[PDB]
Amino acid sequence: GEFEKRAKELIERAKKLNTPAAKVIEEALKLFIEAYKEAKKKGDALQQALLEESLAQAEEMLRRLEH
Amino acid sequence: MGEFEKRAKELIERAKKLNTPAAKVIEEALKLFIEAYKEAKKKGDALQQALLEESLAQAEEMLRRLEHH
Repeated sequence: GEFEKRAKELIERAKKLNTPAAKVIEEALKLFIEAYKEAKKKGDALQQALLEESLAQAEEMLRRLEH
Repeated sequence: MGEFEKRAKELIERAKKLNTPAAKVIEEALKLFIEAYKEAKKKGDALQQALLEESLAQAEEMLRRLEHH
């Protein structure tokens, strides 16, 4: 799904930064990938939406670090 | 209950008090950290435990930042 792919793009961006804050974001993103698969299998749209918002905020953080 | 989970649960209560989507995002991250840390402990992965301890530290700093509002 698009979630996993966007999250993996974000993971590659975090990997390029090579700092503890970027490692923390990378780990959170791996966890979100697994969480989002579980929520989809669960049929939990609320948790899916929560994880989409997490992805948006993690990406904004990555952007800031990339500045 | 382990000391990591206790630290994460206190941070989860503070995030619930903040009641904004950023705080809800942090709350969700902390729940996932608790489960990740239990798994890392079972595996004896000291490095992953340290990464998760740092994640908890950074999440708490974000929560602190919000709480001065």
